[PDB]
Amino acid sequence: PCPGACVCYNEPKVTTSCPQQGLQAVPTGIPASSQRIFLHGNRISHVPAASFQSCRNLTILWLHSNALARIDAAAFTGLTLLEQLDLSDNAQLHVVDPTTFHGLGHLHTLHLDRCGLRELGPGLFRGLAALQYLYLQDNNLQALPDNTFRDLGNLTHLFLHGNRIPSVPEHAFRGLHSLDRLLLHQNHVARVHPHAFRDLGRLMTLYLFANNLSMLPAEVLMPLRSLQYLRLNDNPWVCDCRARPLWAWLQKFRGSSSEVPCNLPQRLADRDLKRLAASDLEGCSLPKCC
Amino acid sequence: PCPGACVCYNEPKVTTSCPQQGLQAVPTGIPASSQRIFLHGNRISHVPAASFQSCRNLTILWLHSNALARIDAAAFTGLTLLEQLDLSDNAQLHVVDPTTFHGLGHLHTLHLDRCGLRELGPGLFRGLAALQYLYLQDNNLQALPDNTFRDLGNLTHLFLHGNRIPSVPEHAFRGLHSLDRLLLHQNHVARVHPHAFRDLGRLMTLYLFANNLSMLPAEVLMPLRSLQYLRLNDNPWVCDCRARPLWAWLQKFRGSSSEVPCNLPQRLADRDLKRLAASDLEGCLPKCCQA
Ligand SMILES: *[C@@H]1O[C@H](CO)[C@@H](O)[C@H](O)[C@H]1NC(C)=O
Ligand SMILES: *[C@@H]1O[C@H](CO)[C@@H](O)[C@H](O)[C@H]1NC(C)=O
Ligand SMILES: *[C@@H]1O[C@H](CO)[C@@H](O)[C@H](O)[C@H]1NC(C)=O
Ligand SMILES: *[C@@H]1O[C@H](CO)[C@@H](O)[C@H](O)[C@H]1NC(C)=O
Ligand SMILES: *[C@@H]1O[C@H](CO)[C@@H](O)[C@H](O)[C@H]1NC(C)=O
Ligand SMILES: *[C@@H]1O[C@H](CO)[C@@H](O)[C@H](O)[C@H]1NC(C)=O
Ligand SMILES: [Cl-]
Ligand SMILES: [Cl-]
Ligand SMILES: [Cl-]
Repeated sequence: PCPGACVCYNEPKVTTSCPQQGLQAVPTGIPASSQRIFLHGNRISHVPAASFQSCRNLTILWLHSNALARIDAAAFTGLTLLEQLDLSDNAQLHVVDPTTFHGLGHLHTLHLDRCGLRELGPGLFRGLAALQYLYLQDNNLQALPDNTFRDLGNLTHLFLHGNRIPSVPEHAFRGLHSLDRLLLHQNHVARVHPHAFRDLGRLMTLYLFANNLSMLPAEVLMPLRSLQYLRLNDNPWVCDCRARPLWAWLQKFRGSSSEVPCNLPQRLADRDLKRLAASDLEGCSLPKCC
Repeated sequence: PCPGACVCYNEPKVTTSCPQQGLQAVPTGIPASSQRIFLHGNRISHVPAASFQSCRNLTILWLHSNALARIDAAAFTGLTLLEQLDLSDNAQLHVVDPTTFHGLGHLHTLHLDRCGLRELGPGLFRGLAALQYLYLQDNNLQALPDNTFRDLGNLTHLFLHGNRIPSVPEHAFRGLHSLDRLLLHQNHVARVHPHAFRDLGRLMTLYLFANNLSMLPAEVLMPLRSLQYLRLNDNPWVCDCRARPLWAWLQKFRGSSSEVPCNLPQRLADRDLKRLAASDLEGCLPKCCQA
């Protein structure tokens, strides 16, 4: 029995589709044989505990563009075969309990973008060993703690752009051995730890533009063996003696890199660091070469 | 009498080499029998017209990494057997007279990268039908005029990355029948004419990443029958109905391509267009948006 005004059909998968119905809550009586559930475009404000626990064969769950303000920690109990979870475009969600995604060992894609998330609680992504795509962009994250993605050994795409991340700690990207694309642009990153990119040996794309980086440590880009593309524009780069290690790296980098506009001193304003000669990077708590 | 700043010999070819000498100008008294001249790594600012005109057997001329601000239109007058000319790493050059490379029917490689070239004069690459490599990357090219490489029938490599080229006209690449690699990445390319790749049948590599391409007609990739490597990433792709032709092309293309990440709409942001479904490419000036 199909609930409400939803559409229930069997091919290509058993699907319960209830998009854009003004639903205030998850409808009861969803067929337990459902493999895909589409609840996007509604006004659902909360997801109570075990809202879909009868749908053991559920692989796809869409809840984006709702009015989510609270997701119960046990909301996804019994969904061991879930592969896709779309919770995006829920600007009033703000916080997800760190135990919410536990047990989702088959989860391959997780959409948490534009949800107003303020923090990433410890253990939020624990045990998601099959995760490949993590969308965290356009939130309100003001920190990127260590070991946040420790168990995500299969993650290939991580999107953190459009947040308020102030810095990149040493073990923020630990365990991300399969990461291919890391987009951190449009944040507030004022500093990166010297060994923060240790496990990113397979990273091909790294976006760091539109941040607040004045300098980059020495050999911080050394582990990036597979790096093909690098974006460092729109940053207050200080082009004095401290910029010599980055300048020498950009001359040897056989991949593609963007412009590195200098912000200080006044005479070198809007000058690409890659074009400059080594003689221009002379002079100056302060860096060691000062 | 070899110049004191230079080292002259003739074991492979007659060579007059004076690199990294701080020379203010071209040294006088260069042996006329020279087949290779290396003036790279100095502070030469001007290349007069009477220079090198005696070296009728000159094949290699190294002038990269200098302070070149002006090169006379007849600087390479009697250099008919000149095969390689390296003028790169001269940011203060800016302009090159369109008659500079006339008569160099034996020139195989031409380095003009990192010269601050703001434009490409008409007939600049005229007659250079022996040219195979053309280095124009990392300059300030604000346009790509029609028939710019019309006579470059033997050109295999064309490097045009790091400029500010806003678009690709219909006949910007006419005559490049032998073109093998075409690097147009890191520019301001916003639109490509539907027949811009007409004569690029033997093209294998095409880089268009880091540009301003919101859409790209699938008809422009039809002539590229030899295409093996395509990079379209880092573009403001709009993945709606207008991207359906480009999408169907990526499904049939069995060569290695980069990701085509969607910039708009927001729900498809950072999603690879190749991995999307045709149902995702619906809705919305493009002709499919209005109906
Ligand atoms: C789920 O799939 C299994 C195997 O196909 C089937 O036996 C079961 O009835 C389905 N529905 C459930 C567990 O609700
Ligand atoms: C991670 O990817 C590898 C490579 O395909 C695969 O063998 C493995 O099963 C994946 N891990 C999980 C938990 O799915
Ligand atoms: C970061 O840089 C932006 C410009 O890209 C600037 O508006 C902003 O004030 C900077 N913030 C800090 C903390 O430096
Ligand atoms: C160039 O070479 C030819 C034959 O090797 C020789 O006859 C001629 O004099 C040379 N040109 C000079 C030395 O200017
Ligand atoms: C173009 O190259 C071919 C061989 O690659 C050669 O036979 C031909 O003479 C060249 N054309 C010119 C004008 O030098
Ligand atoms: C990029 O291309 C768009 C056209 O879609 C244009 O509006 C914009 O000004 C361009 N920006 C730059 C920096 O060239
Ligand atoms: Cl708020
Ligand atoms: Cl560049
Ligand atoms: Cl470059």
